[PDB]
Formats: sequence, structure tokens, C-alpha cells
Amino acid sequence: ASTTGGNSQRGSG
Amino acid sequence: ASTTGGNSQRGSG
Amino acid sequence: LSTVSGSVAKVSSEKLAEKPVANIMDALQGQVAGMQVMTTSGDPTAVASVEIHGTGSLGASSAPLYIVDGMQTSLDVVATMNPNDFESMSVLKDASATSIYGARAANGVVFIQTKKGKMSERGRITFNASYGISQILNTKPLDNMMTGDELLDFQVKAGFWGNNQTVQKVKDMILAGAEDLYGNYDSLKDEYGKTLFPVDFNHDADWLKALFKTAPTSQGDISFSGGSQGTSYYASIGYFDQEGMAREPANFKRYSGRLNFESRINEWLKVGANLSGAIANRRSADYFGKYYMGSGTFGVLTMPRYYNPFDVNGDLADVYYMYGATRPSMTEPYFAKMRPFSSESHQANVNGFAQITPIKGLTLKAQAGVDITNTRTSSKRMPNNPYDSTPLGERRERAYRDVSKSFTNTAEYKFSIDEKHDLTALMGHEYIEYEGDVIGASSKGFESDKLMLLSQGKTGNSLSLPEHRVAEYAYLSFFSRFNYGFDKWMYIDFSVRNDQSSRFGSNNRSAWFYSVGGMFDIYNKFIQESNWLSDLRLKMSYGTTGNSEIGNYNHQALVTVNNYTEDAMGLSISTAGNPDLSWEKQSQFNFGLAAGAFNNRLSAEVDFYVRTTNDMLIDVPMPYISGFFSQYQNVGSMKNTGVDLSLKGTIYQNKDWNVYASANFNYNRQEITKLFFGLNKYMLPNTGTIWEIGYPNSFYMAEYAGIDKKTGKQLWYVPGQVDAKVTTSQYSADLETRIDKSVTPPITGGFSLGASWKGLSLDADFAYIVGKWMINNDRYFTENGGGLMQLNKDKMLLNAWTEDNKETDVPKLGQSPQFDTHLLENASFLRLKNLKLTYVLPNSLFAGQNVIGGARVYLMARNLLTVTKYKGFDPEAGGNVGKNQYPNSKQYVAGIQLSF
Amino acid sequence: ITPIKGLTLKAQAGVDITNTRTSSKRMPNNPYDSTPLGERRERAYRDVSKSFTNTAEYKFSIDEKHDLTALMGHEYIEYEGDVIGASSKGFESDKLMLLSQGKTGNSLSLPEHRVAEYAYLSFFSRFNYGFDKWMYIDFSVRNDQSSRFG
Amino acid sequence: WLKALFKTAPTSQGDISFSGGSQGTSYYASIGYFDQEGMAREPANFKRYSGRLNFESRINEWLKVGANLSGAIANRRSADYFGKYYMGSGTFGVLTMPR
Amino acid sequence: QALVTVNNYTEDAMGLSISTAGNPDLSWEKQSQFNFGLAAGAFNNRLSA
Amino acid sequence: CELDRDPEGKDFQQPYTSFVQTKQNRDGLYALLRNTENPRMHFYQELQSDMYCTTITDGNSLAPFVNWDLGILNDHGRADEDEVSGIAGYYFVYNRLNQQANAFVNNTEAALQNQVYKNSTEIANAKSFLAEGKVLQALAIWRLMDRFSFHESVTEVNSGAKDLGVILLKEYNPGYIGPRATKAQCYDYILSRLSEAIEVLPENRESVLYVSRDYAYALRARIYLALGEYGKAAADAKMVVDKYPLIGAADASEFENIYRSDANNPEIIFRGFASATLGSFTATTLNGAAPAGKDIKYNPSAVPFQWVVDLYENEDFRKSVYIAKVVKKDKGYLVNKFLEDKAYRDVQDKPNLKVGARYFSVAEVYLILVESALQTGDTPTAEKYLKALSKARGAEVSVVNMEALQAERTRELIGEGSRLRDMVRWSIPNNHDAFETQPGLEGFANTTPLKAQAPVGFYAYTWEFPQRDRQTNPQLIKNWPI
Repeated sequence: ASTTGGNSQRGSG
Repeated sequence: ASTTGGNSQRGSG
Repeated sequence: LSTVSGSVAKVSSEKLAEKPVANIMDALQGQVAGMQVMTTSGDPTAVASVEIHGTGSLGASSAPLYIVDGMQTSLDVVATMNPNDFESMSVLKDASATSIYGARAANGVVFIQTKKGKMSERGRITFNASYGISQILNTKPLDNMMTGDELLDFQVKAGFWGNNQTVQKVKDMILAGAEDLYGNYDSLKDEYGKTLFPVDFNHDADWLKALFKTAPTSQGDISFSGGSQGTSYYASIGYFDQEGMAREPANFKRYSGRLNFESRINEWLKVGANLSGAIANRRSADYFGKYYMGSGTFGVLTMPRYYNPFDVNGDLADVYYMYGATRPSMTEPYFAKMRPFSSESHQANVNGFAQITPIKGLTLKAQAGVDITNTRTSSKRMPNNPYDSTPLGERRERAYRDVSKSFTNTAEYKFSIDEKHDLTALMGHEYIEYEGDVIGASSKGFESDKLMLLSQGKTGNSLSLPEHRVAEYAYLSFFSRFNYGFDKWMYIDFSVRNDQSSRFGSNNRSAWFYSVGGMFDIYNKFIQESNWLSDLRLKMSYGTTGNSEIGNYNHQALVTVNNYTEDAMGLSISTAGNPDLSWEKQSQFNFGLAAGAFNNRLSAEVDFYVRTTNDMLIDVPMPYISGFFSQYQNVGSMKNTGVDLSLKGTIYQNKDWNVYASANFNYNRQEITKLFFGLNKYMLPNTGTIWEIGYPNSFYMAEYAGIDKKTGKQLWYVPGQVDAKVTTSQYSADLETRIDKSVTPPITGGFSLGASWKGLSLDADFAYIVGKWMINNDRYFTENGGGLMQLNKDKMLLNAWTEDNKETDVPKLGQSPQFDTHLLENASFLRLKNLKLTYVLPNSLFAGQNVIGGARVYLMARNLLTVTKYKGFDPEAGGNVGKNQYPNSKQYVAGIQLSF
Repeated sequence: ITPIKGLTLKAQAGVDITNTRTSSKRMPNNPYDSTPLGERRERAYRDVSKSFTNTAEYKFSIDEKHDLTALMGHEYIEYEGDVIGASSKGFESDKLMLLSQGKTGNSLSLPEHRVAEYAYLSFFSRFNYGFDKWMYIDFSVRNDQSSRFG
Repeated sequence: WLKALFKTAPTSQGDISFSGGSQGTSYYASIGYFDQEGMAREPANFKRYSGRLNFESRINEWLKVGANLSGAIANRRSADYFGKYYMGSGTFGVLTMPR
Repeated sequence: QALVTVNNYTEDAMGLSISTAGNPDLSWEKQSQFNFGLAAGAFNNRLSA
Repeated sequence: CELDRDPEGKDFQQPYTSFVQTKQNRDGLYALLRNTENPRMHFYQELQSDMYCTTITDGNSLAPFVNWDLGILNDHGRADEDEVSGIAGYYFVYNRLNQQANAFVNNTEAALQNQVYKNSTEIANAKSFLAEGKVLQALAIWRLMDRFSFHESVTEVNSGAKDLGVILLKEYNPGYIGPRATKAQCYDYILSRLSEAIEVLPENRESVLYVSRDYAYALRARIYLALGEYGKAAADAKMVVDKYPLIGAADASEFENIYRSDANNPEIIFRGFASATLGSFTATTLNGAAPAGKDIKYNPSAVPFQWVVDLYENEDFRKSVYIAKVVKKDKGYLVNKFLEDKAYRDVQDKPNLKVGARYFSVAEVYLILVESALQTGDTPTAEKYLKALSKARGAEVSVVNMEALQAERTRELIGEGSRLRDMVRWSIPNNHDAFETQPGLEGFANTTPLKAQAPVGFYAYTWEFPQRDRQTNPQLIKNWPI
């Protein structure tokens, strides 16, 4: 699968 | 065109 | 590098300098005894052909092994380097000199050494800068070709247009009335008759200036040298830019850098390194050597003079017209801008060494180097031009990579043991290794100049397949080589090798070779002193070498892909097979004598040789019923017997006023021994040549007699039939017989002058090749009344046999000519290659000025005088057959040097 | 180059070349894959940035307690980049995976292509000042242009 | 699952270098190699083969020049299922995969 | 720049879509620093900060 | 320090290990065939006949065949790795086909003996493959025999040649040099092979992209007619003539859109695969076609004589498709049978003049049966079929009578290389110098005389062996006296 349960997205790098 | 009238073919180079 | 048994030549820096040409090897023409070099194309992208002594083999290659500063390079790399970096060139032409090498030393080797600055204690800094132009040597071919209406009446009378028609009917509108073509193109619809006439039976046009131009060449150099305690450096930077004389675009330009360095670390270790590199754009014009209606030297002669490619201002138009054409045919400049090209090669060369001397005699020395060359190349078909098939564009991008790396580390223990018992024992190993690579992608359907990225292409039936090629080999060789001394007069040296190569199978790759030779110093023993004779040495050697330059995979039984459908792959049979393929093995016997007189200021050498190629590699032509074309096989044998002689003098006439002279000569005779399938002769089809076990390698045609003054037909001598000499009129295949000329010219060498005064200098180098014949294939067209009658022809067809005219020797109009002897020409020549005229500025002009202390002025010229035997542009550019050729060039240079 | 005592003319240049080259395959025939047909991707990058920076510095004193230096030159950086890629699919054997031995229909792809370039042209100047051996004053000034802006 | 997805990976390097000088001329020179292998079982690594020749010289009392040349041959391969959530890969895998 | 790229619909002619917004007035980001500093060394210039 | 280097791309030859391997080598053979039994290769024996004359555009590319320049036609062609063309090339590609096929046929036979296959279904499919290889073996020898062995009706020849065939090699054996075998030997080989395959190929064609039993009978019928076995020719033709409908057309335009479509035209019995990206090709030799935007413009190197135009009734569909009035925009005819198949265009708007390799269409099996029936006295089934073919084409024929069979076979097979062989069985000399050129094209297509006459039984109706096999093998009896 590919469990994107939350995955809050990086905003700084 | 492309006049291949004779065109003897090089054998040495 | 050289041994005392062997034959060797050395060229100085002075001959490898300027020469406005990327091909360095052009400067060695007629300059080494037995080194026959010829450049078969006047293209700046061109590299010359070299055979040392004989032609070595019939299948495998014969060019010498090129070595720069210890690692094997290639004439292609050598052209990215700067010649003002070259110190000397050594040609190792016998088999004792080439006894540490191992790849194709059978053809000799050629050794380039780069400058390393003299140590001194200050510093030198030199600056070079020259400019010039390329023109074209021969104009004679177009001095006798029919003019505008000269060949119309030729065409009308032979009814090529119509059965019964008048000269005006044939033009009045048949082709002067293909203005209907121009009026369908919006560009030229209302410029036909205004600014632009593309047919005109009055002022006939100049097709030579329409297809060839005077093209500028420019180069310059800055270089620093110097040194100190035990450490030296050379360093240079420079640029080169030569533009081809063909209007069909061709050019070569490099930006060169070099840093050479070596240092004694202590009394036990000492290291060095010389690094080079460049950035080069080579673009090669390649409709040459092929027959196309209005392009090349073939075009400048055949194109009718009533077709006009110029506007009313004497400037080249975008397009000209034939008759019956669909699409107007575009001129070579406008073609060039609708069809762009660029390559960029990023060349790098690193070389290092380390010497270690533990105990007196032995000198351990490890050496390594690497050669990287990534090139990258783009090409477009420009969208929307009105004179194209479609108005959709396309783009092709390629990506090459070449990475050959070598190691060569020896261990030499010299040491004496008497006072009259000198000796040296050398022995190490080598390992060369190569990897290559190509990548290409293509895309089509582009609708705008600004949107031509490779990923913005059409998607269906417009997609292509990528390109891909992969190549790799290797060499592993071990050697040994001893020298012997006894007193100061007698020398003996003997060497032995072992070569493996990846080009041969697993059970056939190794092969041992050995050299033995010796020298006798007849002057230091039997004549200890003299009044006229300076030095006198007799030497002789014999050895076995080895030749390997073929292809990397020419021995396996292989299958490739042949796809039928789009839903599974298929396999076809691709190559024949040969598990037993192995080395071609040669052997040399050299016997030589050298001497010098007056005060070692009058020298000369003479050598005699026998070179035998056994177990030869032929690309054996197979009978077509077999299904393949060729296969390499160890088959046959061959002999080259000859002698060369050089001599230099010094006729100096004053005390400050010097006069120099030197000359060169070689004659090689070739002879074939065994052939393939048990044959005694084999004609090469459609070439005019034959390999008969008889003698050399010679031309194979039908002896041409003349015409029958009675019938106007053509005659031919019949082979083997005499009169108590027979002539026939019906050409048969079996009318062809070995003519006793020879393809590879048999006499090579040149000679140079030299002079002086107080500063002023003039130098002249000549070179010749005699015994060279060629088939002027262009005359197959310009000299016949049987066909290709659209084209302009020689004025001589205005005398063809009729009934009212019968006292000539040009046959009746209706017949086509054959490849016989009316086409074998004597392509022998002598060229005045360079003609310098320097003037080193007076030493007394740099008095107060501690900034300078040196100057010079040039006024050179290359290939400015040529002795035409051949009837067709340049007799060098060819060999076997002389097609639509790219003539060699003439240059006018002018340099300037500043030294401080 | 030092003509006369104080000034030190200095020209500098350099070049940075980096050709990279990269290959990647999906191996044909494994049992744990979607299809048993292979594929191969080949990329070809090029980066070539070259810079010049040549100054001219004239230092000189004029007292014993009045030191001074005046420096000033220019720079020019410049860059060109490049990428090329090709892909092929449908391969049926390890030994036959050349890029030109691919399937021909709905199996064809489109190439890859990217192009990038910039430049910088800047002139500068920068002086230093002395008074006795305790007080130092220095003042400098620039002018930058870049291709990244209109 | 940790040993199933991460390993102990070797790293190796070495260098040889020469320096020295004389009257008014100096040189530095080195050759060396580097080979580090990533600890992730998902393959990652970096390795270079390095060369360098540095040089500068006083030609006279009016001119003086220099040059330093470097270069390498490097294989970089980067593991890049990291920073993304996939069922059995990465540190996220070593924790979430059922035992 | 105010730019257009290719967006292809069919296989028998190309198409154009709008790709980037625009900004003719884009220019340098400009920074400024004020530094005030003090350095010292003691015992025998063998204790610095 | 290991140092053997093998090439990427290629693999070693080995005996067949597995069904799948067999099937792949089998496609490579059918893949090789597409670049062999190919329209470009037969344009030579087409031009040499008595139908064309050369225009002012030729650059001596066609004139040697059109005008019988024997000094050129002796050696003619190339077959190196740069080019493959002309008589030399024709000689080469077919021998390659026989050799590569011999390798398929034998290796599959070997695979069966060693019992390498797995179940009965593989073994059956294997056997049918083996039969297909035998048809292609046969095609290669006969296509070589048609041009390189004399008809049984020739006057002067080289001493020894008048009853000989070709070098007959029945196994993969590229390292063989031998002498030519007899006519009786090759013709029994061609014919046995065809029959050994007909007992095995299934009755109904399985794909139009692979040798089928329907192809086999049509090929044997074609060969018998060349031999003159008019009786056996008709009896094989009958086996297939009725399985392929003729094209159903209401006017010229409707005809063109079906004849030019490899995928629709229901007359095609065997053809080689084609897409726009694999297996298409231009064949612009006879028409001089070149795209101009979304139009098509012409400049041919040969146009037919006036009398070829005059075989065609003005309402005949073929007088605008097989030939087309497009020379000088609209003043003369050229042979446009190979114009295009639009399914291979890159972009629908734009011509690319690409076509496919067709191997046998049904119009020939009709004209075989009519002519065989006329000889064996079967007038019932000889106008049944002659009128049917002539009418479905737009102009039904007045009388059925062999003089009309001759004109109608010529009308249907133009551009397909059958006129030279036909005018030898019909005892027709050349007479090129006597015919009249198209009056609309004056200044363009003009009269050029012969360079050697071609009365009946002249040796040069047969081609001369290529000087590679003469030079490499002096045990070979050549054909021409000169």
C-alpha cells in the first residue's frame, strides 16, 4: 500500500 | 535527384 | 624509447609549428624515410592516412601506433592538443625499436614528446598570433566545359528534349516557362522576373563561386616555462579556429590547455605529471564522395550553365531551379540555416609517473593515465520552411563517452661489470582498457522555433526509438628487453614479449614475439680517427611483431533482435562465427648503415628491409549463398621488400649566413603469397582492383583501344590475343585483366631547403608521391554521350563520330562508357607544402626595455604550388577511385611572435 | 602583473565542467512483478559554469602615519546546463536490453529534456584607510546585474 | 524488522600527496579515493577518485602566475523511499510492520 | 516572464496553455547589517575571545 | 585479471531449448521476409520489360534496366553493409532467407527429436512452424530460379548452362562452396517442400501475417504456371480462388480507399506486419512521389508508353489508382500502384507515402485459373472467372479468348514485376524502339533507343550471376556468353 494516514507536509526544507 | 550513373565504389579507404 | 640496433627518425619542434591545420600528421608528408602519409579530403575535420614502410595487411589495419608521452592516444585526440606543446616526434620504423609496445606495433610506432621547460633560473614567456585564409588550388577542370547555349544545342541535337524540336522551343517556354513553379510560392511569386531569374540562356552563371568560398583561419597561443632546483614546469593556453573552404559548412575549433610538471622529491624518489585538455567544436561536410545533382566539385562541373543561383545583385539566392522539379532546391547557405548542427567535446588527459631508485642500478618506475572524452551533439530540422516536405520540425540529441585508461610500470637494472662489459636488463608490464558509449533521442512534429524541446513532441506515429551503442576492449602484455656491450664498438640486444587481447577468443588470445639485433661502430673500432669521415655505423636486426587492430567482437557466433510484431520480440542470425581467430603475425629484417662527413655536418643513412605478414587477418568476402557478407579469418600471407634513404647537408656560405638542405626517398614493392579459399586471384567487385597471388595489389580493367574510324563504335584490346594485338567491339566481362600499375603508391619521400641571412629566413619543404594511379569517376559523367544528358559535359563531345565528321577519336553519341583505361589517370604529384619567410627582430632593438627581449614576423603559405598530372582537382584526395572530391586547400598565413 | 611599485594588476579565470551519465533498468522476467517485460532509462547531464574576476589594487603610503589602499576590479560568472533522457520497454532477455531493441508501438515513450542558463556581471571597488597604527577606516561600493531579473 | 531493513555498512578511504618547492615556484599534488556505504539496507552510497595539482611561480620581478587543477570520478546513489510513508520500508517500517 | 508552454490534445496538431503568472518588476532582495564587535587576548595571547 | 569482453545486444547461437525460443526465431524469420519478398526488390524485373521509357529526370538509376545497358546489368548492384540493391542485392537477400530458414527448419526438427517440448499442444504448434519454414525455403529457391536460370526456350548461352538451376543448399551451411545443381533438382525441391507443408498447415488460414495453407496452394499455382504445367496450376488455384472476395466498389474513389488499405482489402492472403513505426516503407521508384504540405506532387524517372495507357478503359477503376493521370500535373500517366496506405501516416493531414509488404492477393489466383483453363480447354470456368475479375474492376471484358487474358493480366499486375516473365512465355520480343511515347509529355518523356536488342530467346532475359560468387568460386558455370 502507501499509508498516507496523516502525512503532514514539510514546509521548511 | 541523385545521379548514380556509374559510381564505382571505393575499395581501399 | 629507441634502441641502438634499430632504425629511428626524429622530427624537431620546428616542423610541428603553425601549419594552419588541425591534422598534425600533414606536416610529416615526405618527411620520414618510409612514412607515406596522405590526406584524402580538404575538410578541417579530416585526419591523414599513414602506412610505415609497406601496407601491412589486407584485412586488419595498417596505421602506426600513436603514442603521446607514454600513453596510446589517437589522431582525433592529438588534434585537440596544441602543437606548440610538441617537443619532438620519433618514428620507430624497424622491429627492434618497437619491442616494448604491444597492440599494432607491426606498423611501427610514432612517439610524440611534449615540452618540459628547461630548468635555468629565470622564466620564459612566449606569445603567438597568426591569421590567414583557405582558398582552392585547382581551377583547370572547368576551363573546358560547354557554356549556356553550348550544351543546349548539344542536348537538342541528340534529341534528349523531344524527337524533333528547335533550340528555342526547348527553352522558349519548356523551362523558361517554369516560372509557373515560382508563382506558387508566396515568397518568390512576385520576385521572379523582378530580382531573381533562376533560368537564363544568356549570361550563364558561375557554379564554382556558388558552391565554394574563401574561408578564414585564426590561431594564437600563450605559454610559460621555467624551473628551479630539481623541479620543472611547462604550461600553455591557446585557441584554434579553421573554417572550411566548402560553402557546404565544415569547420574545426579548439581551446587548449596544458600543464606539465616533474620534480625530484629526494635521492630515492622522483615524480611527474603532465595534464592536458580542450573544448572543441568539429562540424564535417559530408555530401562529399557521393553523387548529388547540384553539390560538391561534381556539382561545379555538371550543373548546366543556364541554371542561375544568384539574385540580380550578384548575391546567392535562397533557392534555384532545375526542370520538372516539384519543390525548388535550396542553396547550401539557406539549406544550412534551415538545418543546424553543433557538437562540443570535453577532452581531458591526465598522466603521472613515479620513479623509485632503491640501490644504484635499478630504477623502478610506475606510470598510469586516463583519457576521458564526453561529446554532446544537437541537430534540428527547422519548422515552417516553404521549401520543405512538411512544415513540422524535428530535433536529435546524441551523447558519447570514451574512457580508456592505461598502466605501464617497468623495472630496469642497468650496471657494468668490467670497463668493457656494459649491460642493461629492462622488464615490466602494461594494461590498457577501454569503455565506450552512445545515447540518442529524436522527436518530431514541432510547430514553432521557441517550442522545440525534446519532450514537446507529437505522440503517436510520431514517436521514434532511441539509439544505443556499447563497445569495450582490453590488452594485457608483459615484456622484457636486454642490451649488451663489449668494449665501445659492438652492441647486442635481445627482447621478448607476451600479448593478450580481448579481441580474440578465450583459447587464442596470447602470442609471444621477440626481437634480436646489433650494431657495430666501425669508426670507434676499426678507423679510430680520420680527416673526412666523422662517424660510420652498421646495424642489423630481426624480429616478430603482432597486429590486432580489427573489431572488438569479430569472433563470436551471435544472434540479435529482429522484431516482427509489436507484441513479442524475435531473433535473427547476425554473425557467422570463428573460434580460432587470433593474432596476425609479422616479421622484419632490417640491415642499415649510417655515416657523417666534413665535421658531422653532412649525414646520411640507408636501410634495407623485408616485412612478412603471416597468419594474416582478412575480412574474407564470402559467397552470397552463405547469407553473410564477411568474416575475419587467419588466412593468407604477404611481403613488402624495400629500401629507404635520408641525407641532410649544410652548404653554409658565410659565418652568419647559413644554407641548409635535406632529402628523403623510399621504394616499397608489395607481393601477395597465399589467399583465402584456395584461390590465386580475387577481383574486388565494382572496384577495379585485384588480389592476385602474382605480384603487388594492382588495378583490374579492360585495356581501351579507341574508336573504329569506320563505324564510330568503341574498341578494346582482347586479353591474350596477338596479331602475326586484337581488337573487339562487344564488351565482355572476360575482357578485364590485371593491369600492371598498383594502388598503394610505391615511391614516397620529399626534400627540403633552407637559407638565412642576418635574421631573415626562407624555408621550403617539398614532398612527392610517384607511381600513384586513380580512377577519375567524375569523368564517367562529364565525358560521355550515352547518358546523364541533363548534366553539362566536356567540350569534346562536340566532335563525336558521325558520317559528315569522321576524323576524330570521340565515339558516336549513342553509347555509354565503361570503367576501363580512359579513366586510369596518373595521380602523381609533387607539392610545395610550406614556404616560410621569417625575420627575427634585431637583438639590439631591446636596449633599455627590460620587459621584452624577443620578436619575429611570419609570412607563410601551404600547398601553394602543385604539379598536376591528374585531370581533376586534387590528385591526393582519393586513391582507388576519385569521386565527388573535397579538394585540399591552399593557405596564406601571417604570424607575429613576442618573446619575453 | 606589478608594473610600478604600488599597483598589482591581477587577472583570474576558471572553468567548471561536470558531465554525469546514468543508467537504470527494470529487470525482465521476475515472478514477483506486474509484467515480465523489462525496461531501461538512460540520462545525460552537462553543467558548465565559467567565471572571470580581474582586479587592480594600488596600495601606497604617504606619510609614515597615513596608510591607504584602493582596490577595484570586476567579475563575470556565466552558466549553462542540460539534460537528455531516453526510455524503452518490452525487453524479453538480460542479454538483449539495448535501448534500440525495444517494442515499437504503444510501447514508445517521449524523450526527456531540460535547459537552464544564467549570468552575473558585477563591478566593485573597496578602499582602506590608515591613520597612525590604531585607527582604520574602510569603505566599499558595488554594482550587481543578474540575468534572473528583467 | 530493524535488522530486516538496516545494516552495518563499511567505509574506506586513503590518500597520497606530495608537496615541495624551490626558488620561486611551489607545487601541491595529491591523489586519493573515498568509498562510504549507507547503513540503510535500501541501497545508498558515495565514492570518488580524487586528483589535484596546485602550482604557482614567480616568472620575473614584474610577472607571476599560478594555476590549481582538480578533478574526480564519482558514483553517487541515493536511497529515496525515505521521507514518504510506505507499508514496509524505512524507519516507519521498522516500527509499524507487525511482528 | 509571462509564459506559454505546450499542452497537446491530439496527435495531429500542438496546443498551448498558460504556464506562469508574470512579474516585470521583479528585482533584487536587499539586506543590511550593523555589526559592533570587541576582541581581546590575555596571559600572553594564549587566552582569546 | 579476466579480459574476455562480449557485446551488449547480441546473444550466442544455441540449439532450441524451449517452445518460447522456437517461436521467437520464427518471428525473426517472418521479420527477415518483410525486407526480402518486398516490392522494392521486384522493381528491377518490372522496368526491364517492354512497358516503360525513361524521362529527363532519371540520373541513370533506371535506364540500365529500361534500355538494356548490358555493360551495366552484368555486374549490377551492391550488397555490402552500406547498401543492398539491384541484382546483387536480389541475389543476396533470398540466399540469406534460404539460409536463415534452413537454420529454423533444422533446429526445430532437432528440438522435436530431443523431445524438448513439454506437452502435445507445444509439439503440434512446433510441427506447423516447421511446415511454415518449408514454404519459405521453397519461396527463396524459386525467387532465385526465376531470375537466374534460363527458360527452356533460349537460343545462345554459355556452354554448359542451358539446363542448370542455382547453388542448392538445403542446410544451414554458410561455409560451402559447390557448383550449381540441375533444374530438375531444384524444381523437385521447391515442389516437394510445398507439398510437405500442405499436408500439415491447417485448412483455414489462422493469421494474414503468417504462412497459411491458402498461401501455399496459391504459390504452387503461381510456380506451375511459370513451368507451363497449366493443368496442375489450375487445380491448385481452384483450392483457394473462391475463399477471397474481390473488392466491392461503386466508383473509382471507393476502389482506391479499399485497395490501398492493408487492413481492410479482403483480397490479401498473406502480408507482412506493418505499423507507422515498424514495417512501413516508401516505394517511390515508379511514381516519383513527394509530399508538399498536405498535397502530393510527382516527378517520375519512368512513365509508361502510350500503349500501356491504352489497355485501360476510361471507366476502369485502375486508370486512376494502378496508374494515375498526375504527370506534369495532369498531362500524362505514371504507375501509382504503390502510392500509400494512409494508416501509416505520422500525422493524418500529411502524406508520407509509406506502404506495406504484400505477398499474394487474390486477383492473381483469378488470372492464373483463366490462363490455365484456356490451355487445358475449360471455357466454362474461364469466363466465369475472367468476366468476374474484369467487371468487379469497373470494365468487364468483351470476349474471353487468351488475347484478352494477356491484356487483362497485364492491366492488373502492372508495377508488380510480372511483365518480363510473362513476355517470355508469350514469345514477345522487346520492340521498345518501335512504340510511341505519351504525346502529352513532350520535352519530358522522350524517346531513348536501346543499347542491345531483345528478340526472343535472348540470353539477357535471364540475369547474370553476381561477380562475388563468380570470383569466389570458379567451379560455378556462369550464364551469359559474354
